[PDB]
Amino acid sequence: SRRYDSRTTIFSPEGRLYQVEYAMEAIGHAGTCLGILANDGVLLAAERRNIHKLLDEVFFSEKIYKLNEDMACSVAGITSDANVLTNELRLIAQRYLLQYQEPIPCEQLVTALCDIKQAYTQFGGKRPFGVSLLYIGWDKHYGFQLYQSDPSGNYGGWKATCIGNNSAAAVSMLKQDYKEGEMTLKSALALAVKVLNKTMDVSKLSAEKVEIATLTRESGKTVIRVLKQKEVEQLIKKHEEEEAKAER
Amino acid sequence: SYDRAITVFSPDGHLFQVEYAQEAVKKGSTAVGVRGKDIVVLGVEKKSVAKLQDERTVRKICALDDNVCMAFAGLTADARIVINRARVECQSHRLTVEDPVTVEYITRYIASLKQRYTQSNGRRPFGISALIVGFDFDGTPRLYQTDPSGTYHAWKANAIGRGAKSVREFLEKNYTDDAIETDDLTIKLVIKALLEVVQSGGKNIELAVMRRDQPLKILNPEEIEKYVAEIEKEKEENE
Amino acid sequence: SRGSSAGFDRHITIFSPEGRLYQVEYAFKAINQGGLTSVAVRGKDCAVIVTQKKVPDKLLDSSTVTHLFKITESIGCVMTGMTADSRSQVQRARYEAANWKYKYGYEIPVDMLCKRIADISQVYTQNAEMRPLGCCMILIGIDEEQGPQVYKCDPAGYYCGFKATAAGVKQTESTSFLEKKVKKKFDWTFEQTVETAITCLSTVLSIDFKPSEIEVGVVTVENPKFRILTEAEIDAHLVALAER
Amino acid sequence: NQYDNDVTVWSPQGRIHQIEYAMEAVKQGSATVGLKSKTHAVLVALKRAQSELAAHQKKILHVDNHIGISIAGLTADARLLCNFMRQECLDSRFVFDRPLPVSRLVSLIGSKTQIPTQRYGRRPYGVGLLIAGYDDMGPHIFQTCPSANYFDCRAMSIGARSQSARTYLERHMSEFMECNLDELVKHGLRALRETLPAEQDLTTKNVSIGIVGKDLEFTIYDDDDVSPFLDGLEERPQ
Amino acid sequence: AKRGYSFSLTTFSPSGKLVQIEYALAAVAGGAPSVGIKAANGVVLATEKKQKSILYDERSVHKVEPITKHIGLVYSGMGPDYRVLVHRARKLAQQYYLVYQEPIPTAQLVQRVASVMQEYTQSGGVRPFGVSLLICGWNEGRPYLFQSDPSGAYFAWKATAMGKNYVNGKTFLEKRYNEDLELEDAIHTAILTLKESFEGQMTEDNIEVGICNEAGFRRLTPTEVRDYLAAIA
Amino acid sequence: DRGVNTFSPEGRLFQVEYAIEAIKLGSTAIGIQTSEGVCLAVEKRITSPLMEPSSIEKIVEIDAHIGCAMSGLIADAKTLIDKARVETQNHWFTYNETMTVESVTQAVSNLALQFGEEDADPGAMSRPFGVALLFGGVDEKGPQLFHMDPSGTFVQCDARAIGSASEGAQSSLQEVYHKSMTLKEAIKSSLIILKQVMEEKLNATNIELATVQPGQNFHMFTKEELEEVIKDI
Amino acid sequence: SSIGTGYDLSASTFSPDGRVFQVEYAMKAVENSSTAIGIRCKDGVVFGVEKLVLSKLYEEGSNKRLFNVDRHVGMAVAGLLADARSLADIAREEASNFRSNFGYNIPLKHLADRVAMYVHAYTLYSAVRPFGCSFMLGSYSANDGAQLYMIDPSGVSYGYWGCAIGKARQAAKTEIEKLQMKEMTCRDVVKEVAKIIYIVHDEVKDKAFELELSWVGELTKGRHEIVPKDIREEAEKYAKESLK
Amino acid sequence: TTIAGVVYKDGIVLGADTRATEGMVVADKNCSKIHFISPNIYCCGAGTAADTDMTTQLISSNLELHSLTTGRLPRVVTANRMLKQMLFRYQGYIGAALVLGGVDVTGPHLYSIYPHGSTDKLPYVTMGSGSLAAMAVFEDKFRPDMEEEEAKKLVSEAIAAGIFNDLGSGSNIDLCVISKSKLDFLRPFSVPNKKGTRLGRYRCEKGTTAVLTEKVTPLE
Repeated sequence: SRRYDSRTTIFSPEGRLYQVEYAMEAIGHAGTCLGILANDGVLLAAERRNIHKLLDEVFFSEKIYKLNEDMACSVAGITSDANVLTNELRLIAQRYLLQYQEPIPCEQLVTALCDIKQAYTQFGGKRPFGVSLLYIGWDKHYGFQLYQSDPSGNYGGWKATCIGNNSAAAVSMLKQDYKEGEMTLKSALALAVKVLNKTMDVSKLSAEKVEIATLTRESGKTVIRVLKQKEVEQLIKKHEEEEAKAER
Repeated sequence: SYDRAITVFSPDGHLFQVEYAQEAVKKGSTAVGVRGKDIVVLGVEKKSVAKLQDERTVRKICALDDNVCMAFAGLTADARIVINRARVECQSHRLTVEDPVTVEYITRYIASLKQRYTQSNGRRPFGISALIVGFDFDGTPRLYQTDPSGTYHAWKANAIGRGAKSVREFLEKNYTDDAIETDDLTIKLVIKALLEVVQSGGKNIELAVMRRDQPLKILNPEEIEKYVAEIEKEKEENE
Repeated sequence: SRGSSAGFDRHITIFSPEGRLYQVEYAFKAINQGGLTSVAVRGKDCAVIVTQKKVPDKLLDSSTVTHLFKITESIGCVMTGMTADSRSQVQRARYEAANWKYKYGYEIPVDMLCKRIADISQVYTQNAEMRPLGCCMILIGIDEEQGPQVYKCDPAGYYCGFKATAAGVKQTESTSFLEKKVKKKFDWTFEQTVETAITCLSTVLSIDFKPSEIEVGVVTVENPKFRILTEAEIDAHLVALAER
Repeated sequence: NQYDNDVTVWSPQGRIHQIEYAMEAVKQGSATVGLKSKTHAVLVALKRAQSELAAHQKKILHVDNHIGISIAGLTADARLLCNFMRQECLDSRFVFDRPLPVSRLVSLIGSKTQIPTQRYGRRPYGVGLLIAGYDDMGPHIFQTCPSANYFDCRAMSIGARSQSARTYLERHMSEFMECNLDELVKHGLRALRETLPAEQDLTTKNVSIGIVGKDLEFTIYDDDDVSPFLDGLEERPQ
Repeated sequence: AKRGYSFSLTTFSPSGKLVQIEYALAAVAGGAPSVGIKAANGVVLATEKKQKSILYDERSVHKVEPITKHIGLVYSGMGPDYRVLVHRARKLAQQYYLVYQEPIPTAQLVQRVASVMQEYTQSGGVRPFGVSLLICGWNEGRPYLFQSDPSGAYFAWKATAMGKNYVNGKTFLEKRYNEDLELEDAIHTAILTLKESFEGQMTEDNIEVGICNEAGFRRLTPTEVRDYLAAIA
Repeated sequence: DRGVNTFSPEGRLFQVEYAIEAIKLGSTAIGIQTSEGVCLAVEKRITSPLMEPSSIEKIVEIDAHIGCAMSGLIADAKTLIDKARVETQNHWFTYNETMTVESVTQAVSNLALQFGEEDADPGAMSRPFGVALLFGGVDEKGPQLFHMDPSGTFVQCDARAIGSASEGAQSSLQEVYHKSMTLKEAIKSSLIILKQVMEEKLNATNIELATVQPGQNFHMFTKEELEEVIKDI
Repeated sequence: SSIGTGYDLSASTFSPDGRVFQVEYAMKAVENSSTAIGIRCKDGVVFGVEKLVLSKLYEEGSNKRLFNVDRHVGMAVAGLLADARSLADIAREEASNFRSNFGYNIPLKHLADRVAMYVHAYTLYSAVRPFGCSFMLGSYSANDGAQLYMIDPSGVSYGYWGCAIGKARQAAKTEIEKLQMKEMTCRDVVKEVAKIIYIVHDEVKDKAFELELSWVGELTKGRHEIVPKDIREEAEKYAKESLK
Repeated sequence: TTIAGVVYKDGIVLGADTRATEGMVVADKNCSKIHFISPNIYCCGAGTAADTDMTTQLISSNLELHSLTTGRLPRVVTANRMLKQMLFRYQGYIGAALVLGGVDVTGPHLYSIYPHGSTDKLPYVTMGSGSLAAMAVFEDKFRPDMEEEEAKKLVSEAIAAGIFNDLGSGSNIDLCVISKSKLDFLRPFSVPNKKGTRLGRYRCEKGTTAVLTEKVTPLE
């Protein structure tokens, strides 16, 4: 029995978890996913990996998941393990709504799932979830927020972050253009396209390869929408003309 | 249920899983806390925040109760579990004993929690060390620290994390009655100790102060740089 | 690669680099460890079972040594492989047959009995805790709506209906013998189906065996009850073979 | 080499090494002698000391009014089986009122010790016991091993250098049946003396005696109570 | 007496790939070819039912299995593992009907089936399935087609191919498949895609085909397969 | 790699033998049994002058009549002492009397080999306690001292030393101790041997002294009354 | 037929050639133990086991290899005596549960099947090891008559007229072949059983043995009893005289 | 509640009323009491209305799971054994009185299942509140081997007898005819009861009700 055991919840000589770090390698192969914060709203931008001629396209989104009335998340890593985690996030958000009769704060929902992901790394002898999650939402305590999640159960509140393929190069590119406390949603969408175009395997950029979703508070209500192809096409062309205007 | 033995004894007489958890806390960010006359102050070094990240979420200083607060080092995912488990115990103590929880009791609970995970089936040791800070009902200042094995000790001044040995040797030569004379000089002792390991501090330092009657006070970078300007001013005067 | 191994793919029931289950493939070789061959042939009026009855020494009681088993009054089977694993699958088959009649009212079909055993043996294929059964069950019996039915389940979990089947060491050789008989149009009667079954075990193994060396079990339309022929009736079919 | 880690793993020779390694625990502990007559059963045990400042180890333990044991091997495994033997004797006196026969109790040990020798992650009881008991059939001397196999013996000695004691008991086996209580015990110590080297002999501090039978209940003699038995000893035969 | 392993058998490699899942995807690739095409008017599923011995009874065991009145399944890879997935899909479809009193949506059933397939890649002492599934259905006046692999991921397809030479199937599909095809035309192009990798003449016993529309899912009888197979319609 | 309950070719468990080796790295402790009491001495071993010496407690009271000294892993010891404190109060609740020193030691000795992987509770022990203990107290039999080790073998001792320099301190106790010595001589002799085995010089805020006598209850020596016996170097 | 690394460590693991070595090594444990015989006569069954004397200090009757499963059922064991006693308790409980439910003495053919299923259940898992012993069962009644069964470490039960298990099982079976146990009375069988053990016993490899015999037939009214001192020594006298 | 069943030459005719009452007040005028089990078996219901629905739907769910695994039409004895064993386990706490009737491979089979778990196989059975009035029609006019139209008339008269004479039953008569090839589910077979149309309407004039606060919310 112990001969066939892989030993997942065990420390290494250097003081680190192997199965967690190997799960971190799994996310680095997945599609590029970035989310950035603005003054009037907050948005997510993800690289769609499911690209084929004979795909049906039924769902509203591929990697953007709706969790709450005021909250949404994005996925980087294994799609199957993500479907379990996103379903759990929807349950925790509803348990809080049943108990307190008010929407769950953004930080409380992120920490709740990260407690479960930490449990898998400490006890159980099972493989950890190889999924990194980017959360966007609004609460009455702090407002518009952005969060990053790790397989170890590690969370962090960001203003501009990226996870997935070419994550190290993209986060440095986001560090170059971002302006603190002055960025609007209009300039944020232009910044997101700028990063995705440069940090990608197949360049030029088409509407089918990318997926952008926005979260904005309108008339005292949170509005979460996935931008359609025609809306995305305009954002690419606005950056495409900026490429031509650069040579002058 | 998973019932495999994780932490086991070795030929030489060492528990490797406990020792590796002590390697995880060394790789984490530096945390130092000193005990003064009226106030106890802890602070964390090597924040290494990309500046593009909200520094409200990555705060290592966490208050367990109204009179108890702690700073940690190592795996931040493991500490968040322990903090929450300790926070329940602070309220669970109040339901059984109408008196508020003392610094010595809450430290014994955290240490026993770390000790049980080094002996239970299927469970790994916690790779964190905690600097438990607070005041007793008498008004006497206290400072405690724990480790992965589950051993707790009271300190006058101690540091944990990366370069913990460097700050300890600095504190062995600096901690005197004159150093902890006033409330401002106790805080200045922390920053002087933090600058020994951290690469050019000021914005990479976050520290909290608490008084024997007043709640926890988190100081903003505008207040820290006031002391940084004062310490370097007296450092310039010597040469 | 064709024959590659990685990790514990040959010790526990897990996938190999190619996508093959070695432990399951070794279970088929455990069937051939008994050194016996079973032949099943389906006719228009009856389903016939014939198997070797090896008695190495006079010390053994011949009546107790049998691979023919009764599950229901209408359903019988034969076991090939490890006798310890063989009896365990029979006792489970008897349980599932009785439970079906209790819960659903009517008697279990041969099609559903073989499917149920195949589903149980699938659990061994997916779980690493236990090894698959090193035995093979060939079920016979008449469905009261469709007619005579012959089914066979594998240690892998594969189940199927058959016109004619074989299992054991001389399995691949005897299956080729049945193919030649099926290709030509035959009038499959009671005597026709029995004689084809006996000759198959007599040509491949090349023995020309006595009535005490084989065991035969038939299920006919007029008598849906499972019956063993015994040495008194088996000899009558054998003496009739040496005629043409 | 790789078959000596678990009890579940069989050796290519047809053996279990983990049970055989558990038997080595009995051989490392000090020797104890168990003999019987027609009316009495006596257990004579040799005590060990890690240091001269420390007291000698307890070797004879109580089970019931008619049954007693002398252990050889692991101390914790000895007390664990002793508690089981005490509980089974209490259950018989609670339900049937009558004292439980020795043959019954030894069979219960052979049932409990068999369980862990077959399951994974479980170990055999690394302790050998010599059981002295008296029922309505006479005196009894029983030997239990780390393996569930038990022995009904007339005289037996198990432990360190117990082979020398085993040879003495074999030459005087026919004498035991018609022996007096005082003489029966003297045969026990003389066997226990053979285990020790010619340098040292038996004293009041390292000898424990447990006697049970028709005349009296099970009683353990330790320091000053053992001295009437030691006095009148035949001189050392090197 | 038995216990059961609590540890996972599927673990992450140093490279970052799950070793057991990729080998399970290799197991499905070495199976019989299976095709599924949505036609906006109906759904068609066809699979290779090669018996290669004649002695086997062809009508006894079916590869195309119905789950409810409007949902069916076609697979590639291992037979025994598929049968357990059928019973589980049938039970999950009935659990929805007992609660909501409404025929289960195709998109919803696939989510529930893939969740079971995800478990066997993380649960203690179990290997993943060596089966990829093609789920068809009809609800809200719209046809549906999905694909669920060993990993637990699910994809929505207009037309796709599985089994051996799936790369040759899809390339032939994107060359032949067109939007707004009739149900009768969908069967013709589905039975032609199976001919791409077959060898050894097609007979009414050699392949198995099932249709799904507004009337509901049903398996086509060998008499109906016979007419759609004799070269012409 | 092997299981926790594995026997050696020698005839003993591995995990138990390694736990004995764990004590040899711990701090030294000396206990002496006298006709008029039992004294316990232990080194604090302060790593840094910043650490509070009063926090390091290696001698703790189980009851008002029994004290206990611990060596090796301090964290594991506090679990054993806590269990011993409950057992004394459980016996007090049921029998309205104080337990004997032998009985308390036997109660802790029951938790010796209660470690294992299979056939155990979800929150059971996986490894033995790497702690050597010195149970010193006064009952109706008089002043008694007991020694316990990871194996669970408990025995009465007149003078016992456990820790890093266990072999050096024991040899010094063999040439000084006799049956008719006084309690003042027992405290004196223990301190002279304690400074010989230490690496750091003996100080008032460096040692712990506790005496249990038939006269009074468990007594912990404060800094002031410690220097009264330190002045006699 | 020997695998070193893997395949032979767990009972839930198949070998490349399709064999379970953990069961086979348990069969090697019964080969190293002394021979145990049992011959079925016309009016009952007679058992005979040679018990190797390890030490002269042990009492006569100790380490008994003859057990009473039921008041009519006997048990002769071979192999590891530790596992032999545990299987005896399971057999006793199986006989106890039958009488408690139905109200009549358990048939040997049903008792041998139910215990063998328990024996088999220990040969499929890594959590448990197969029993390292083989045993025999014998009973006599008015309706069923004389019956004899043998169960091996794998879990296979067969009927016997005369079976032997232990060191020289091959040498013992050749001696029973000469006997006419179909026509012989069980009083003459005890006389013949005793002399086979004396011939089989290897007195240059092994030291000395103790003879143990058992009745179960019409002579003892169906109840399984131990052979009295008068008959045992009378058969033992013939065993020594026929040896010359 | 009046439910009945009959066995004739070809198949089975099942009958039911449409009145559902809460105490002694009519809650539903048009209520379905003939329930779907399988494409060949139907079952009438009586007793506790919530218990009748959930007991039927569970067995209908299990038989659809059973028929698809077997690959053939489910039997009436299978539906009977499932209802018999499940109701027995609850010791009559589930108040479900059922009349099972379907055409099988064996032929026509009619059963009557009581809430405690007792089943009776008869050519004709009556269950519910007006079961005594319905049985009286059968015990007077029933004859073995009847025509389809003759069997339909007998059950309709039996249900109607329970409608007028029993206060618990009323409104429409529902019939379900099941044969070897034909399945007729006549929902409104006969409507004997008619409401006297309102000749004098009391329609409220627009703006006759007083309003305190008004709020209008637009929709997409």
